[PDB]
Amino acid sequence: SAIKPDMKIKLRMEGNVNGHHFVIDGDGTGKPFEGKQSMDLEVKEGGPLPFAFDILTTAFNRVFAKYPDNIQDYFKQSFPKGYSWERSLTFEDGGICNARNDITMEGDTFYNKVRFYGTNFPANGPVMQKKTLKWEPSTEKMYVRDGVLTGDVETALLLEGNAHYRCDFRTTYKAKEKGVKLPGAHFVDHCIEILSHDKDYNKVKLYEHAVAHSGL
Repeated sequence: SAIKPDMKIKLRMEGNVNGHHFVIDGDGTGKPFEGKQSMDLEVKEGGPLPFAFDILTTAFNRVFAKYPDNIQDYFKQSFPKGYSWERSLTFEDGGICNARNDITMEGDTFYNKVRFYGTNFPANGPVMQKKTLKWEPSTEKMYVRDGVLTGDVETALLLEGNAHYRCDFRTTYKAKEKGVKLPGAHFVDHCIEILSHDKDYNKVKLYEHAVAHSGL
């Protein structure tokens, strides 16, 4: 199998949020068949970021999701050539982001070319004031829309003060190889965590656990 039980992760994100430019590198490992990954992230340009690091973290690969035999694993079947995704994030106070990842594999390593653009965040809102604590665990609803594998999440960031900040996002996923069969509709349960950080989140250790299921 192109995909090993233990794989490395290399990533560079470039982007702009409310006009603030940044570049962030990532280097990690994961267990594709266990649905688990961690990575060290380092801000290389634009630090200290003037917005909540949390809005970025889902953009830092559904190959790291535990799929049962009874669901088609579109992501593992996309390798070795790889796949891309495009995501829209809509926040309840009008903030909007668009992100993309082009994912390839070179030997034991997944390479990730990540772009993240955000705009229309209110200056006084929890993103630009850095009031976020974490994403809540979520369920991604996977289905096919207009011939394209689509995943929808309705979720929230926990804020300081027992308040939540709602976000909906929609991801479209496309294998590079023509002919990779679309899966049936299913769920992917996710939990993403910042395990550690430095003062201004110039350095972050990020973890994700994801499991695909049919709801039973």
